[PDB]
Amino acid sequence: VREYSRAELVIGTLCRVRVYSKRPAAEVHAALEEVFTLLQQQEMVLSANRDDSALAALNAQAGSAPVVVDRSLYALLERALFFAEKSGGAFNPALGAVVKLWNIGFDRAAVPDPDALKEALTRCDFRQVHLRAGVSVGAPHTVQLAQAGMQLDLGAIAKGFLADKIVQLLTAHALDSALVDLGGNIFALGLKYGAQRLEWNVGIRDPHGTGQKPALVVSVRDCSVVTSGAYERFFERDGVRYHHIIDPVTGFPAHTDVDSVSIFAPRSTDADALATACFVLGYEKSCALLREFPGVDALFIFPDKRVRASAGIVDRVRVLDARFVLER
Ligand SMILES: Nc1ncnc2c1ncn2[C@@H]1O[C@H](COP(=O)(O)O)[C@@H](O)[C@H]1O
Ligand SMILES: [Mg+2]
Ligand SMILES: [Mg+2]
Repeated sequence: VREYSRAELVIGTLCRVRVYSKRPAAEVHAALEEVFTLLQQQEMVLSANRDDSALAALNAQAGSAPVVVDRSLYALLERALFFAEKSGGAFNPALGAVVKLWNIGFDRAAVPDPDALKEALTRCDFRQVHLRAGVSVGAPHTVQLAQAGMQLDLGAIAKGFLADKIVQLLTAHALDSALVDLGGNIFALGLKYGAQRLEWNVGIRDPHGTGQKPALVVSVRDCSVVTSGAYERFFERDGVRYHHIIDPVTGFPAHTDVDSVSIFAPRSTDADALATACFVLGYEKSCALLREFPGVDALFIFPDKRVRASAGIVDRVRVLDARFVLER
């Protein structure tokens, strides 16, 4: 058994993959080469903040004719629209008109204009994203953005999608033990080694920490762990903090009763979308939504440092920072 890792700056963040394998090292190296090539290629497909991505091209055709996309992107959009509908739009993959207004706020610390923001909100109806795919052999997959000026932003689901694609790639290379970490979006594949095989111990950060040390760790196998939070990306102006997760009803950063939500799911795509929806919805409505998805678990960290975890994971949680308390 040998342990490997590799990390690079790609898709706007640090992406790291750790593998344990008994295969020849040259086979592991080849798999990791392909992981990082995939991440480069997919940055060019999915990115909402590059002018030259496939998504940018799709957005440039809003209000016009349907656009041919590859089956991968079509599938991701289908899943995004599914979580949009299930979450009552709390997760909304067509929020680009609003996100881009706040985004420039980040760069130069300024809050969007009232009427400008109001206008942007009229161009975020995800029910106007029409996906069509014929049923005959080799029929193309198309996307049409019906509403003029609407803009897709898949920031709340793309890391999950890519983590799932990487797991599929690792498995294709006959690997079965890995920790995939895309800017904190984790997939724990199989079991690690201590030969003693053990669950991966996935850390969850103090929402207000310097990010160094985890506050809690959860032991998992074959599971994604994806966290959304109110302090991973924000700017401040005149004593007010404006974070990156938007409430689509208000067009402002969500005012919510949790500091972070972590979703545990067999598919990272699903964990990523649900984490964002749940953050926007807040605790009680999240619990209601999650009743719909029995195969997922959740861990909520509240502003008062209480932690609540669903029945499927609560016994797997260990508190490392004693300021936090796990309710049982
Ligand atoms: N309510 C929302 N639904 C979907 N995407 C959002 C929403 N608010 C912001 N976004 C975009 O998705 C990112 C949040 O994803 P996450 O960190 O996974 O919660 C933001 O940085 C925006 O790019
Ligand atoms: Mg998300
Ligand atoms: Mg995310």
